[PDB]
Parts: sequence; C-alpha cells; structure tokens
Amino acid sequence: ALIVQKFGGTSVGTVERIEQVAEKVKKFREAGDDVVVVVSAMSGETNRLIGLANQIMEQPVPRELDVMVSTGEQVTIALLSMALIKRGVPAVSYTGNQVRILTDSAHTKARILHIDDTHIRADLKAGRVVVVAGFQGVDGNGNITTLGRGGSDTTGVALAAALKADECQIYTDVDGVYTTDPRVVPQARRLDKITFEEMLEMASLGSKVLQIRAVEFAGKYNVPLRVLHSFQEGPGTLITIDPIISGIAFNRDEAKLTIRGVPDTPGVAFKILGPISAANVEVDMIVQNVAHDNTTDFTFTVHRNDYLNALEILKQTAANIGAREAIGDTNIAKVSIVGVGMRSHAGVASRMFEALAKESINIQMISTSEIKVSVVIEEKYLELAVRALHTAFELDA
Amino acid sequence: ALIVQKFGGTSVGTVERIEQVAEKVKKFREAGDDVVVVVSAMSGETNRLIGLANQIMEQPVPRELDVMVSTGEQVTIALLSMALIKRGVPAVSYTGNQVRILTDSAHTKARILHIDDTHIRADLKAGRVVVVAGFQGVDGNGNITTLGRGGSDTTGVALAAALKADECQIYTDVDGVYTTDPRVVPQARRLDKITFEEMLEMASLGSKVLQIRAVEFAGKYNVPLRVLHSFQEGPGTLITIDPIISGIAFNRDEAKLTIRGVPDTPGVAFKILGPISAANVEVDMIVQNVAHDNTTDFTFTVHRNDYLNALEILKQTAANIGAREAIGDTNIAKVSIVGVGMRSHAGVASRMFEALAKESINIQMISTSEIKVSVVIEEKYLELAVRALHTAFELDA
Amino acid sequence: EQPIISGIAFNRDEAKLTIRGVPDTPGVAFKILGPISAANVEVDMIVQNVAHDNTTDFTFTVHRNDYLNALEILKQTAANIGAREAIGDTNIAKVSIVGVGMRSHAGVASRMFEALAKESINIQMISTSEIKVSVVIEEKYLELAVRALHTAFELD
Amino acid sequence: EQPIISGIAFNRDEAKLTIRGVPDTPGVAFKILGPISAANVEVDMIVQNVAHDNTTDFTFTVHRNDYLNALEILKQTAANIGAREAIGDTNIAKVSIVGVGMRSHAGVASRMFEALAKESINIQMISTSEIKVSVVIEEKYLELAVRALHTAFELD
Ligand SMILES: N[C@@H](CCCC[NH3+])C(=O)O
Ligand SMILES: N[C@@H](CCCC[NH3+])C(=O)O
Ligand SMILES: C[C@@H](O)[C@H](N)C(=O)O
Ligand SMILES: C[C@@H](O)[C@H](N)C(=O)O
Ligand SMILES: C[C@@H](O)[C@H](N)C(=O)O
Ligand SMILES: C[C@@H](O)[C@H](N)C(=O)O
Repeated sequence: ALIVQKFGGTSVGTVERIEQVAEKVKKFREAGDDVVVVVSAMSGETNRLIGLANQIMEQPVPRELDVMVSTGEQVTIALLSMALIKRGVPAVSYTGNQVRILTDSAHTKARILHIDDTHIRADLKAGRVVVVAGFQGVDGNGNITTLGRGGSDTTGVALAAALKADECQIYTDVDGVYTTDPRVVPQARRLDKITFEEMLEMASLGSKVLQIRAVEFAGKYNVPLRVLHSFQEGPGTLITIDPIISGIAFNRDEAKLTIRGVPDTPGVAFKILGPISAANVEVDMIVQNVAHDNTTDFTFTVHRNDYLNALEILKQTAANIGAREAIGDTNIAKVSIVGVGMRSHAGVASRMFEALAKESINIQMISTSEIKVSVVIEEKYLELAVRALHTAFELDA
Repeated sequence: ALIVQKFGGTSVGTVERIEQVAEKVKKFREAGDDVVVVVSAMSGETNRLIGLANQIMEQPVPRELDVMVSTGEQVTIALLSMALIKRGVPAVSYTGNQVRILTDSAHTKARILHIDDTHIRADLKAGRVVVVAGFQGVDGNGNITTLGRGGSDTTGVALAAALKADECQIYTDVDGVYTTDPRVVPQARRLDKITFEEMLEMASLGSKVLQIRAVEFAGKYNVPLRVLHSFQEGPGTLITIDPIISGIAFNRDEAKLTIRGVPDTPGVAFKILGPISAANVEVDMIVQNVAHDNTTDFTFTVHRNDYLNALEILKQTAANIGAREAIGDTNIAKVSIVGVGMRSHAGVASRMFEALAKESINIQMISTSEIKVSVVIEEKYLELAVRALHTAFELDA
Repeated sequence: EQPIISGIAFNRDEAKLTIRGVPDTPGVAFKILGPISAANVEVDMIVQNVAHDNTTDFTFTVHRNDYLNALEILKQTAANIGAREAIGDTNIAKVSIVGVGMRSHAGVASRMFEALAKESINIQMISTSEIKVSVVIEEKYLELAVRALHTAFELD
Repeated sequence: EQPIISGIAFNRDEAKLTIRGVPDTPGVAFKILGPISAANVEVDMIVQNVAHDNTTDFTFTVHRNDYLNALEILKQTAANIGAREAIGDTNIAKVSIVGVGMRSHAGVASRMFEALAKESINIQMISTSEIKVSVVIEEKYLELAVRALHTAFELD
C-alpha cells in the first residue's frame, strides 16, 4: 500500500524533530509501504521570510514574495532526505516544480490544477521515499507559487488524489477528532471513523491545524484522511466516506436576526439576504417557516462581531419591504447533533428534545439536515445542553 | 549596451545593503543600459545552511546538500527584485532552472555546460532587469546543483559570455587591481586596463574575492571584466584583451628543489617530475638549463608546506637515476615583472637586473615568459626587491 | 452562473406537517415529536422559527407513505396541548444546494433565492446546515426550479 | 590525452646563447644583458639555474637575425668578466603548452615530458610561467614533437 504523510512546522521545527520524523517514516517503509512525505518549513521561517519582505514593502510584490517564502520548504525537504538517507532509507527530495504541481497564477493564494504522477511513481517503484515540498507549485508560465495557509495540507491531499494513495496522514498535536470539545465535556472520546460529511458538519473541530479546505478536497476525490498526534500515541481518526450519533457540535459566537411580518411573495427572501451578502457579513443559519395570512418571519444568524451591522441593514430592509419589524438578540448559543444514521432511524430528534426539556432548557429555533439537528437556546445553557445531550446519546466515557 | 553585474555576499548582506545595490542598478538602467544582475546569498546564509547539514551528517549527501544551500541565493534574488520594483524599476528574479543553466553532475562542484539566452533576452527586451541566482544550475536530469566556491563569479561571467554582454562587472571591497600589493608598496596605483594574461600572471592579486577560474573563463570567451569597489569610488580596473610593465608580483611561500648532475637523456625530465605529480604536490617553477658533459641540473619550486615531501621524493630519484645529489632550500622568494609590451621592447630585463644589482641583491634563478621575467632571491630581500623594481619601472607615478 | 457548488439535490417524496400556535415552553418540541417517533414514523426536515407573544409554529416533514398517520397524531397532539391547528400538505418538494462551503452561506443562498425569484417560484420554507441550503416549494415547480438552479450556479 | 590545455605554440625563429662559468655575484646578469640591450637586441627566453661552486650558467634567446651580433657581444663579455666560454646555437625550436592553469603545472609538465620522451626527443631547456610550460629542442624534431603533444593532450 501507498501512504502519504504530511508534517507540520512543529513536527519539523528542529533538526532533532526532523530526525524523529525520519525514524517514524522509517517504520512505515520498513513495513512494506511506499511513502510520500510532505513537509513544511521549519518553525519561524515562513513568518521570518514574510517579515523580511514587509521589511522591504508594506504590500510586498506577490510574484516575488512567492519565490522568497517558498524557499523555506526547500530547506526542509533536503534535511529530512539526508536524515532518512543517514538512517539507511533511500529518499529523494522534490521541488514543487520537479514533481510538477501545476497551479493558478494567484500568487500568494494559488490553487492546484494538475499533478504529474509519472516522476514520483518511478521513484516509488525504485524503492525510494519521496519528500515533497509542501505549499508550493508553479503556474503555466514557470513562475513559482504558494498555496496559502494550509497549503501543505492541500499538497498532501492533492498528492494523495493524483497518486491514488490508500490514505493521507496529517500529523499534528491532537490525537484525533473527538465526540465534542474535551474542554467542555471531559468524557469526550476519540473517534475511530467519521465521514467527510460529518467532519464538515462539526465545524468547530475545524481549526488552524487542519484546514477545512483540506477536508473538502479529500471528499471530492474520496481520499481517506487520518488525523493523528505526531508521535503515534494512537491510531488517530480516519475520515473517509461510507453509534446513533457521531458527535455534538456547538457555537457560542452567534447572534440572531429576525424580520417579522414579511410579505410572502417570490423575491422577498432575496431582498432580505441580498444586502447582507453585499456587506460581506457571514451568515450561518437561515430559517423560514410556512406563511400564515400571506406573511411570514425570516431569521438568520451572524457572528457577534457583525451583529449590529446586520441589524441596521435588516431594519432598512424591513422599512423598504413593509415588514412589521426587525429584531435581534445576541444572547444565544447554537447546539447540534450530527451523525449519519439519523436518516435511517426514527426518534433521534425526539431524544434530543427530551434531554433538553429534562434540563429546563427552552428551544428557540430548530434547523435541520439529513444528518444534523440544530437548536438555538439562551447562551447561559450552552455547556449544560452539550453535557445533557452527551450523556443522553451515550457518548460518555 | 548590456552589462552584467555581480554582487557578493557582503554586498547583499542586509536588507539595507540590498537596497543600495538596487539604487546602483537603477542608475545604470536609467542610463539606457540593459542590466542582468547575479547575486549571492545574504551573509552567513551559505555557511549557516552547510553547518545545518553537518548537524545531520558528517559527510552530508552531495545531491541533497545542493538542494539546501541553493536556497540562499533564491531569497536574495527576490528581495532585490522587490527592492528594484519599489524604486520604480521593473525586475524579475530567475532561479537557475528558469534561465536554464544546464550543468554537470558533480554536485557540490558543478561546472556550467550551457546557458539559454532566449528567456533572459526576452525579459531584457521587455525592458526589465533580470536578477539571477548565482552559484546554481541543474544537471541534465533535473537535479539542483551548486557551482562550488566562487560560483557566483562564474555565473556572472557565463551569463556575460552566453549573452555576449559588453562587460561583466564584479563588485567587491577592493578598488581595482593594483600595480603591486599596497601593503608592500604604499605607492601602488590602481590600473586602468590589463589583459587577462597579465592578470593571471600576477597570481597573488587573485584573492578569494576574484576567483582565478573566473578570470580564466572570461579569457576563453573574451568577456571584458571589471572589478570595482561596491560603491563606485572609481572606474575600477578593466580586464580584457589586447606602460613598460604592468605590475610586480611576488610569492613568499616557496621552496626550491634541485637535483644536480642528472644524465641528459630523453625521459629523465619525466622521471624527475612524474613522481612529484603522483603525490599531488603543486609545482610552480620548473627551470632547466643546457647540459654540459651530458649532465645538467633540474630545479623546481613548491609551496613550503610540501617541501619535505618533495625533497625526500627527489632524493630517492636521484638515487634511482644516478644523479650527484638532490638539495633543497626554503629561504627563497619569487619576484616577477609582468607586462605586455615587454615583447615589443628590448632591454626590459636589463633594467630589472640592474635595479636588483643596485640594491646588492643576488639573483639565484631566472625564469621567463614573453610578458614576464621571474627571479628567485633570498627571502629577506623580498620587499626591497619589489620596491626597487617598483620605482625603477616608474610605477610610483 | 459562476458560483461553485457540489450539486443540486431534491426529494419529491415529502409531506409537510405544521402545528401552529404552540405554547413556547420547554418540553413542547418533545410532546409534538415524541408520539410521531413512538409510532416509528421517520422525520426528515424540522423547522421552528422564533416565538412571538409566547407561541410558535413547528413544522416537520415525513415520507409520503406516513403522511396520513403523522397528520392524525399531530392533530390529536394539537388538541391535547392547546395549539391552534394542525395542517398538512402533500404537494411540495425539497430542493437543496450542496457542498456550499461554510463561510459562503450568505452568497450561495442569495443566488439561490434570486434564481427562484426570476421564475415566480415562491419559497415556503428555508433551512440551513453547514454544507447545505435547503428550500421547500410547491411540487409542480420542481423542474423549473432545478433548471433555474443549474443555470444560476456552476457545478464543481 | 586527458589533460585540458588551451593550445600548443612553437617558435622556430630563435637562437640560443649560453655563457658558462660566470661568477655568482650581484650585477653579473646586468653585465651580460646590459650590452645586449644596448645593441637594441631583443631577448625572449632567459634561463638561469642555481649556482654551484660560486659559478652559474646563463642562457638567453634572440631572434635569428640577431644571433651573430648577440654571439659576439656575449663572447666579449665572457672574456671581460672571466667566464669560461660563450657558445651559441641556431638549430633549435621553442615549443610551449599554453593555457595551463596555475594549479596544474605538475600534471601538464609530467605529461609533456612523457610525450616527448616516448619519441626520442631530448629536452635541453625548460622554463615556466603561470600559464605556460616551455621547452627547447633541436629544430629537426619540431614536427614530431608538436604531433606528439597534440596526441597526448586535449585542446579547447
Ligand atoms: N426521525 C429523526 C429522529 C428523531 C425524531 C424524533 N421524532 C431523525 O431521523 O432525525
Ligand atoms: N623583451 C624584453 C624582455 C625579455 C625577457 C622576458 N621575455 C627585453 O628584451 O628586455
Ligand atoms: C634532462 C632531461 O630534460 C632530458 N634531456 C629529457 O629530455 O628528459
Ligand atoms: C417550542 C418548543 O420548541 C419548546 N421551546 C421546547 O423547548 O420544546
Ligand atoms: C418569503 C419569501 O421566501 C418568499 N416566499 C420568496 O419566495 O422569496
Ligand atoms: C649570475 C647573476 O644572476 C648574478 N647572480 C646576478 O645577481 O646578477
């Protein structure tokens, strides 16, 4: 089997760290696995080089910035090849341009267009470990490019798709993706497998370490993704596609906006949300129930930072379209159960509502998906709701 | 016209320093000059990268070492491109692979085989300044290579030859190449022009600053070479092809070996020097005068570090070929006059011997070239001989 | 005609149930859906907007085969808890934009509502998820709505 | 023929002059070459090896047109300063390897002496410069010597 492994800046932050990465990679190769390793620049180099450029200009030239920042990964790919060769395991380093990770022309934010499997496949069949520079490529004209944040993660997943790897392993600080935030529920436990769809629905698990885009890419190409702690304490979590509920997700940074008595006619929903979109306000939830006497209510949710901007915009719309009023509330939290199998089982929503009612928590809003039920409650109840649902659905440990 | 400029590590040591070179380049470009600039890594970067590799291994893998050290120049080319753009002069950086500097495979010591002029010529005709990373290229298989010490000097001259540039400018600390070493003769003068042949003949004027190989290369392809102080205090010196004597050269690190009473038969000269060459002793001077009674003497000169090795090898030979003795002397100095036009005029050697005779200096050995006379004298007289000749030839000027 | 999405999905086998004027107090959502679940009727969509003057409306969807059953349980619950009425509809379709992207809900939803609006398709219900925006419309307009959405967006 | 050099040069217009047993004391090279220079005779090669028993030999070369003039001046100087004799030769040629590389005199010279020794060409004089190794041989052997050097070396 073929495996793609990606190592973050911390993992390769020092020579001592790189030597350790090599030792592990040695173990996989020793097991009969062909290995492709994706590495990032050692810690501080990417920020240090960017800082060197901003030292030169306030808005540094995107095309030239790419050739500066891209060098960091090139130092790293060589050291790990050396630390591997020293350990008796053959390795070859690859530049972005050497493999041929063909990309966009958007300079500090380039997107992968095509990856040549021919040169790497030959190195793998010759028994060598391929060490690829993460976060780089070149456009159709030969100009160097950088992917953007999470670029290395993207590269690893893109290599996994083009090479049709068995799985792509992302090494990081966390031991996996958990049933819920362990800071909130100490009995939260590590998950063995979840679908791409479940992982995306539990957004807050999405963070700085694993970029959301990476989860998105692997899903498009059915790339088995494993998240593990760098030192293999455990198997990690396998995110692939195929326990009544997988997990509990929540968001405390929410504010709700409702426009009441809206005329129930085509185009009105566009009038409500259109101007919000024009202002670049992120919208999370949108809820509209059935009209009565040709009027309805329309509610959506935004981050607290943008609450008043969205509210003043909505008040304008309520004046424009003749609605009864526009009102908002920032004292809310969103709590969700996600899991496949919700689709095949009756009563999952019943059990969630019962568990909230046992705790005297009033449900203000309900929104849904095939694999998700979301509830909006008063912010004070957030941790209690999360714990109530967590024992109720038997995820406790 | 087209000018190629090379700036070393000290010249691009800091961002502040890089900014000035850009100003320097700006002036030329504004004058109607197409400019190609080759730059080195920022100060300490090349050594910092190597030491990072020795950290990994005692003998770091040559092919992978090339991938790491080459990154230093790649940072520098972008910064100077950015520093040029800010100033309002368009620039594009070129990695070695981009221009296409094709090379050899000797990884830490690669030699340039071919340079593509097409892409650079295009950027120049578009009116941009092309900044090329010195000291790197790629072999026929796509592997990154580094030129070795003095690589950037080599790169600039190679670009000058492949582009048929009008001249190649090497920027460094010295003001030019002098009549003689100023430490010895404070009245030494900066030279306007000397031939490649004179410059090579004055070997000690070639420091780490100007690699001798770089001068050799320029000579084979008639690349006019100028050496200047980085801040254009003056015209520098021009070395190209084409004053009674140009300069005075000397070497204190010498030792003479003589084998006396050698049989004057074909093949004996091979017997004397063959084994010296086998031991890798570098030899400077070789002097043999006409035989008398079918025997002659054979003398050569070596660096003091190799003296005892050479002497003991010679004694053995003297024994083998039946010579009368082999003798050595470490208490010698070599002083030379070099100048074109020596070929043209009579009595130049007379004037050199007279000046040494005015000073009571005994001449022990004489060796010659069309443009050079070399003398070997007692070591104590080195500075006096150089001064006497420097005034005799009116170089004080 | 440029925005990016994974696909457009729809379901013609859906029936809408609404219980209106339900008291806005804890335990009610369970009283409504508890007996539906006890009968083993599967539930797909559930929509509840904010309460006004201490009552709210609660809507859910079921497979068409369970409509009449769910309707009668809901009607009996409506009388038990003092709700105003229980109403049902079978002539609806659910159409969704999938693979939306979390930060982009305001963009794709704006385009979807716009596309529907060009044709005169009135939207009766809206629900959201991290990766989906879903709409409920009268069933007869499905084909026009899907064609409008295919023109409005770019499939990935 | 592995070694690289720039080329093979030779000069057929040369005449050798040697004054033997000259006292090894300062000013003597000027006394020998002073009058030659006074006659305006140009000099090319000058070769002097180390003194032994307070005398040395001193050889130089001039254009063939000037041999007879140089020979007599040297003969008078030889008588003036007490040298043993002054002798001349016209039947000689100068052959040189150019483009040597200062680093490689030992290697190129070993190869040049070997190629000449494989033919039976006796080397009578050897002189050196930073970028050149020079040999003097009987003129009749010039063609054979040049071909041998070409065979033994690789040119640029
Ligand atoms: N049928 C629900 C389960 C809970 C419903 C309770 N009536 C679902 O699949 O989400
Ligand atoms: N041609 C000069 C120099 C000859 C010695 C070096 N080739 C002279 O006759 O003085
Ligand atoms: C003395 C030595 O030079 C000899 N004549 C030779 O030709 O090798
Ligand atoms: C309205 C209904 O949802 C009620 N708030 C509940 O908590 O069940
Ligand atoms: C209420 C609003 O959604 C309207 N029905 C529309 O179709 O836009
Ligand atoms: C012999 C000659 O070289 C003499 N020694 C001189 O010094 O002029």
